[PDB]
Amino acid sequence: RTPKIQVYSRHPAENGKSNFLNCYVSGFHPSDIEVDLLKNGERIEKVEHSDLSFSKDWSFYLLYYTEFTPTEKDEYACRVNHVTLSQPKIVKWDRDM
Amino acid sequence: SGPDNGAVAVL
Amino acid sequence: MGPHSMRYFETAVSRPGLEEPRYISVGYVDNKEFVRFDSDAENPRYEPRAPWMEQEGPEYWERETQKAKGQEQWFRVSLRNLLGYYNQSAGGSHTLQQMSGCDLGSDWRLLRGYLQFAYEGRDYIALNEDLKTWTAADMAAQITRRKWEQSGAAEHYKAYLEGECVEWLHRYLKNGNATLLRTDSPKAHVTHHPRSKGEVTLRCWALGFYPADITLTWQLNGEELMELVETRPAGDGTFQKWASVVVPLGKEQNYTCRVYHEGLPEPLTLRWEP
Repeated sequence: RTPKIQVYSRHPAENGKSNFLNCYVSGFHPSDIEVDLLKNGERIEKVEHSDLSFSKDWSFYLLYYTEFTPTEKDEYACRVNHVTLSQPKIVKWDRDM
Repeated sequence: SGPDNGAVAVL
Repeated sequence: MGPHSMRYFETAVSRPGLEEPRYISVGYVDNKEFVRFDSDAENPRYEPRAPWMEQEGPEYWERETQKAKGQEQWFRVSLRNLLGYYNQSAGGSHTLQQMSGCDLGSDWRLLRGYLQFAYEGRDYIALNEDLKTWTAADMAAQITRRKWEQSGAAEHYKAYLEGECVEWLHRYLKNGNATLLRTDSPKAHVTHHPRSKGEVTLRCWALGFYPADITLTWQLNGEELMELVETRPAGDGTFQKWASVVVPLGKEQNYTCRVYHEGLPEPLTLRWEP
């Protein structure tokens, strides 16, 4: 029961306009998990997250988020570490998704 | 108002 | 969308050494969190998570907090019993979960009652729709099932589901009415993306809607047709979703997206606008 990930912005992205970067992690079990938002491969500090919740199928879900400003060149991603994964799972932010 | 399992058996 | 509902999602996670498990209880009204208890808090108490719950006085919060203290001990003893049923190593990491709740019918009475448990994220034992019989999911759960059939545990849960669950849900719907009736309609738009030689992806976005219930569709010349993402939180209490289709270059205007949401007087129809 590996974590499912979606990485996306709160509002349609526009370069230079302040927004929020979200990483929605769900469908995982057990509940302990490490989720990081990355900027050009480096962990962003002070990322906020929702409190622990679980779905009708028993699996847990969390939202991690931070304020950010989309740019042409900065590469944003979500990195998840979980006991069900053999390695870190990295999902790049794509403003079209 | 949540359930009270205490009035009944544990697993 | 659908029947009014109340749910309590409870979890206990065992911890190492002599440390007691972490216990978390989350309540929902119509799929929105409205109360929470967490044993890891500085002062553990049930707290109002929907602000309309502050209509409840101190006696309410004391009573619910005392109940959570009882649940925490029920989960602790139950985890210890499960360890013996599965002959597992003690002092380890283990998870026990419960879901309970009620859906209401047109007469404000119980439509469907829910009472089920999971161990290590897998079904363990559940009360059937009849609120009289149990479904044991595996062989260890047969031990619990026999014990509970003999002690009449189903009768206790049936009384809670048909009584208290329904009565308190009705009270919360009344107190939360000003918030619970406010809907946020989806704002929709279609984006166009390079796909291949001769093909384009059209993606229909629905953003900033509440409640989460939504339908996104794509039609070709008025006939039904598609990649869908799971509905996801925007982070502000509203939700997002998109639906995309692969379309031949030059035929983009033949496709329409339709968005169905309870906040809308009528469904939205839109197309790619070059």
